[PDB]
Amino acid sequence: EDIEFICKTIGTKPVAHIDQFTADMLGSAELAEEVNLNGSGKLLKITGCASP
Amino acid sequence: LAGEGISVNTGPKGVINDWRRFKQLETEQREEQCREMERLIKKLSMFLQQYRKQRMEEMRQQLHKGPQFKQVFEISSGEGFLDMIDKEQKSIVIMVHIYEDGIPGTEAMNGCMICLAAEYPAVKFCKVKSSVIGASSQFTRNALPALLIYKGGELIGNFVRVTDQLGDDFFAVDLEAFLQEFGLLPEKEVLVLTSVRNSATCHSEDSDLEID
Amino acid sequence: PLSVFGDRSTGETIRSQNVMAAASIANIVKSSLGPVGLDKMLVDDIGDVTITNDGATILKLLEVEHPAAKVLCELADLQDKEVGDGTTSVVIIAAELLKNADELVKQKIHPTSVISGYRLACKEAVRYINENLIVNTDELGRDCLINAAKTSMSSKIIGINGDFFANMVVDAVLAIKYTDIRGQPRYPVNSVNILKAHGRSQMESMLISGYALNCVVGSQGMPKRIVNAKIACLDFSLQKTKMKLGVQVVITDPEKLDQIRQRESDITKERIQKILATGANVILTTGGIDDMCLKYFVEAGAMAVRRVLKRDLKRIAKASGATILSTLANLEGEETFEAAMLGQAEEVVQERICDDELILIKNTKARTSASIILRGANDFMCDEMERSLHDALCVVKRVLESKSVVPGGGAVEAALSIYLENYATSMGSREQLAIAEFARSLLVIPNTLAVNAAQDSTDLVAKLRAFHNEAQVNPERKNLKWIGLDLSNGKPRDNKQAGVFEPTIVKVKSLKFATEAAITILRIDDLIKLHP
Ligand SMILES: Nc1ncnc2c1ncn2[C@@H]1O[C@H](COP(=O)(O)OP(=O)(O)O)[C@@H](O)[C@H]1O
Ligand SMILES: [Mg+2]
Repeated sequence: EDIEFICKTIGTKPVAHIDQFTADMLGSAELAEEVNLNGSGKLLKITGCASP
Repeated sequence: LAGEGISVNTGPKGVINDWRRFKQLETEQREEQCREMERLIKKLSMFLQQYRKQRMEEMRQQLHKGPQFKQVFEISSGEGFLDMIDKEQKSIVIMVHIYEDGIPGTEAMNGCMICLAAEYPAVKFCKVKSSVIGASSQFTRNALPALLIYKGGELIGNFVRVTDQLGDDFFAVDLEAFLQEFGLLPEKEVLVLTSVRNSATCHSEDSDLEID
Repeated sequence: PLSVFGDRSTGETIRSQNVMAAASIANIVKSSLGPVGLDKMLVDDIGDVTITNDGATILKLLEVEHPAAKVLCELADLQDKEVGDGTTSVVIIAAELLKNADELVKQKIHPTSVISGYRLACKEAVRYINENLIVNTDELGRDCLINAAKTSMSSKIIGINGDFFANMVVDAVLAIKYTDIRGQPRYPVNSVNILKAHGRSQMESMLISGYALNCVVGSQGMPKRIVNAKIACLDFSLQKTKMKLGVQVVITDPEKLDQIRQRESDITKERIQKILATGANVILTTGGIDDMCLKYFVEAGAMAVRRVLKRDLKRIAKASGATILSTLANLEGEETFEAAMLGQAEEVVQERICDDELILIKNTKARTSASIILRGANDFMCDEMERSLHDALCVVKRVLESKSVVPGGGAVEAALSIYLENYATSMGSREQLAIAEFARSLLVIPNTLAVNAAQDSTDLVAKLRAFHNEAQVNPERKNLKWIGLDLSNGKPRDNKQAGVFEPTIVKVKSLKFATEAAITILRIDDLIKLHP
């Protein structure tokens, strides 16, 4: 259910077979890091996207 | 006497509170009672073979553990029975014993359950009084020793009158073999004794790194 | 009229009920605050015994019904998770704040005004703490860390032996120090393996300059001591290779069954030979090892350890330089195991600890690790030592990360109370009452400390308040901000020169959390309890 949201946010196009997995279907991003919430859990953020 | 067609209409919707007050208590009542219908009524109505290894089985079953040997859990009330039975998962196997004081056979198999729980940590051995369970008084005469086994809401063991099938002096080996040959007792595993304990917790993943 | 199947409480009744629940939770642990606090102990229904002093542990063990009481319990849990210390003071402060706020509300003061006053008071208290009551640890040196650890371990089972336990804690924390990007030193606590074992006294607790495993060698054949250890860390089992679910063996020519059966274990034999041919001495795996592979390791004079915990193996691999291997597959599609992925250590032994054995990986190279073995009188005592040790480690981590500390013994609370009492007159018309009540509720900490020591709480708190008032009103006697409470003699004392410190983050986070919890509870003025 999150595929549409992820694709809209980043710009990646889903790949269902390795034959069509090409560079044009990748969403560029300036930073993709996993941050620590002061010991309350690990949160993963992708901040900064080409063509947001 | 006429007007048989009544159509009580507004009445029941104006008295929902009290009717539901009765209904919740009745729901608790027959949920508890039906949790023991599936056992009641119908049960009561219805030279290697010389066990050379039995003695040495008892011999290394004597070494229970280091920190004491605990005891068998006791259920206080039927509501307690229900709220300890609906919890946990399917993988947990539960054996429950109904008993009364003074009658023959209870102490021996109670000690058997104690040592089994000592050397079968996975199982959840527990015992409950016949008065507490509120079973039919026919059980209260002629169905006290009942090695009852539950597994996640459904019966997996159907054993009553265990005195006839085991005796009165039967030890841990006898009941353990009788339970395992019905495919109930899980396979044992090689378990060792650590110093005391190691795992305080595992919640934070800040462990190590060597960034320049 | 409502016709709702449940019970409804409205107005002052529900507010009084919430205050009662919060006060009950506070009074549960109010007797376990400060060095004169005494530990509690809990017995479960089955019969398990837990002797403890930590407020968070006590509140976790208890089963609680009232929602506000659950709120305070979860507040203590949050304070434990995000800070590690002060889990009792936060609960006490939150309950006192709720009680005083409800007392204000009962006087027809609107709850919104009280909430705004509490918010402003918390903000100004944090600002004043950060501006006046912080002491930099740069000029104090290692003595600051030692004093912080000693203060944290006071009121615990290891309080009197603090002179040695603080040294052990500081050494353990400094051992696991690492720097990351942005050039910020980091101290990953919980990477220090805490091992418990009853036996000798507390003073025999050992700090390991390496790592400690609660595991033994799989077979008695292998040696129990290797000098120049070449640790190989694997994340897969060493057993007979059974084919996957999608592969089925069907035999039509009987002459090949023996070859199939032989290869079924020759695969594992070849894998172990590849692993051993590189010179490895110690092999650690998270999976199981059966008898054939154990014999293979025995014949080569190596060590094989099975069922190693994943976190322990990760820590060992990171410390010794080894790399975790799920499979022995390289980028060329074959089976290889190079020597570049072998870990190293100066000694690996299997010490005997009170009729039990554990593996010690001593003096790992390429990274320094640490572990602590706690020796106590029995299991309960060892558990309490472990909890207190974790509290001390968290306190030292907070001190080393943020280099600001504040005096202990209620000095911060008294200073904040005086400052807020003075400052409330300059803000609003009805918010000033809320700020004054915030200042008064901040005084519950020194009052509880004095009470637990059977000292005259009223006179001690009056003297503390007089000292802090004179400090704030006289610009030439600012040195009195450090006047705390000396519970041994029941007199005020300069805590800064007495080595009674604690991280500023503890006070700031506790204040913020307690204020927000009190605000959350204060908003409720009606309860609907639907019948199950
Ligand atoms: N040696 C000491 N002298 C005076 N006060 C102390 C001393 N050690 C600790 N305290 C104070 O006792 C208070 C209670 O701390 P404690 O209850 O042990 O922490 P927690 O609240 O995490 O359980 C702390 O606020 C601290 O300022
Ligand atoms: Mg503390």
